[PDB]
Amino acid sequence: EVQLVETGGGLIQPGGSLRLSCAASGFTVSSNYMSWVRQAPGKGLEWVSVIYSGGSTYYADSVKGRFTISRDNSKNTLYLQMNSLRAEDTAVYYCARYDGIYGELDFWGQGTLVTVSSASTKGPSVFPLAPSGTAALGCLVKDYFPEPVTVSWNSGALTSGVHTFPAVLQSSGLYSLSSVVTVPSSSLGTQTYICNVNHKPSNTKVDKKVEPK
Amino acid sequence: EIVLTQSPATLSLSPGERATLSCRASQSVSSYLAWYQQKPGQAPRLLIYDASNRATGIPARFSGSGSGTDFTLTISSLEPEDFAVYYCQQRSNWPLTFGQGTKVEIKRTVAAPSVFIFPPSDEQLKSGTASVVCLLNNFYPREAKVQWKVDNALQSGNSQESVTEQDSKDSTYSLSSTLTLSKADYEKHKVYACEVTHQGLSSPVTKSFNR
Repeated sequence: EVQLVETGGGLIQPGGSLRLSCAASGFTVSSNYMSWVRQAPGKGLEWVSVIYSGGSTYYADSVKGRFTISRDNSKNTLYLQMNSLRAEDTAVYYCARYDGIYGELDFWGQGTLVTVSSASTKGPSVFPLAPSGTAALGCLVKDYFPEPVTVSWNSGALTSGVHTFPAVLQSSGLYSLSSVVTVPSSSLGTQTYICNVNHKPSNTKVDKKVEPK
Repeated sequence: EIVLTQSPATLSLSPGERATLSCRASQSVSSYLAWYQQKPGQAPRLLIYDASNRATGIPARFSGSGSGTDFTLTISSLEPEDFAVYYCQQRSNWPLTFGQGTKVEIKRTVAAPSVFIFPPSDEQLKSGTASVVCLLNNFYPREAKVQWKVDNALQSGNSQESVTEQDSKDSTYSLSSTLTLSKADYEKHKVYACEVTHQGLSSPVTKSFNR
């Protein structure tokens, strides 16, 4: 069972550097051709760097001279060390296995978002969306930078029938979002509904109980 | 170094229909061409390698074919969960090039929205800002007109909407319109109306509340 975990993603200043880790399972990094693939928000997939079995390294002309792809044979972890970062480098980064002949990129990391901006981190406000046969209730995650926020309900228990909307960029320069979840009206009295908003960039982790008004 | 020209850019088809996706190369790539499926907010998922060969785990409905410059991905009978973007890619000469993708939408039957309205919270009123959120829930098609009226007066340039990605189960969209106004503006007026026009409605629906 191949599993590719990724770490390192987040907010960096333009001009800055950032390292990403891709811990492997089920195969050997050293002998395989490995790749970094990135995807800018709302755009297609761009290949970044390949590292051959023989140690040869090839890069896209965009990252050439700034990025180093390197393998740690012993740890099984794989790395992408980035330098001279620009807004154009903002993207979700993917580690994936490249086949030399004509084969496959069979497995993929879950991906890790990298935001290149000089704007300071801001934690969100979490306001309740008050429910008043069927009840709609949610939480409003307002004024935060940058993305993402992870909105769950009841510590990942209430996963069914949830709509957490894609975030809009307000003129202010801060993102805002709402997360709704339709529930049986009979369970208003018994079952309490709490949204859990986690925002790693500001280390914010708000729990908010939503009750009918 | 060879650019790929995927076609069409978007495909909208109903469950049970055959879907045909094309990838055209400016320069031969013989048979070196791959196919991936990407859903909203997820890693890509390989489908086909070497133009014609289905990758491990990939269900029967997906298939590939072609050699030279013209290539083809087919989904024999579409499923509600096939809502995704689909990528072609070549690995003959350097640098490796991906295609721009084909967006596939699932074309279900007309579903009218359920409309809710949400007065700004007491917590929020302390800050001096007032968000009024209107919700259009589980509707199809995507096209929906939302109108804000405050004391029967049209609002303009103080609203932002976002739409969820298609529901992989019933293929419907939901829509969130947030009206943003000052604490003081919210208390000078009384009635907060959200009017919705949709194909699924025989007439526009207005949801409203008193402050």
